[PDB]
Amino acid sequence: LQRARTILEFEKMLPEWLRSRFRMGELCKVADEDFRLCLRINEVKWTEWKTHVSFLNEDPGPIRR
Amino acid sequence: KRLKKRIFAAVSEGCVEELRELLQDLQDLCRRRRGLDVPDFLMHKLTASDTGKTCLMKALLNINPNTKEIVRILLAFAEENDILDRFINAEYTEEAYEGQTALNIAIERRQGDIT
Repeated sequence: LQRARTILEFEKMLPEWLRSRFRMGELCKVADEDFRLCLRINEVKWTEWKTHVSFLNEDPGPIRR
Repeated sequence: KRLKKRIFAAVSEGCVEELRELLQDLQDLCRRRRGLDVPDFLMHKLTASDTGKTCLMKALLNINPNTKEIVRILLAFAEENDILDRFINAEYTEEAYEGQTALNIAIERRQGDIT
């Protein structure tokens, strides 16, 4: 918490155009039209094996090419 | 006539009646073009060029409770033109994660039935 109190203070006292992008920007959600709402990436591990129904891409790990 | 876009979207959604019409039309134009490439033309319509994925690799990534029927129809068509050994033993060649054949998807998707 105590280093969380400083990061939101330095980011508030940084009046640039905020070039530092922390996030995947404008990556697609599941819709025919709604391509918005910039995103984040994390990882999962071993248990609870199941067939995977909902997915976004045809199994790459990074961006394709 | 974007026959490749119709057959990819037919096997993705899970409709089996849409496939057999695309399966009939692709056999029909195969009868129209029989000059020197009866095996090579039928492969190039089922398989893309960038990834190298067939219509069977796309069949097994997306799973849906029609997928046992959607393979049995689609293997018998590659058997009908005697191309199933080139078809089933086709390898992903996008050279980033190449080599993943049609069998390698099947064990990973834990479909012990159709394997």
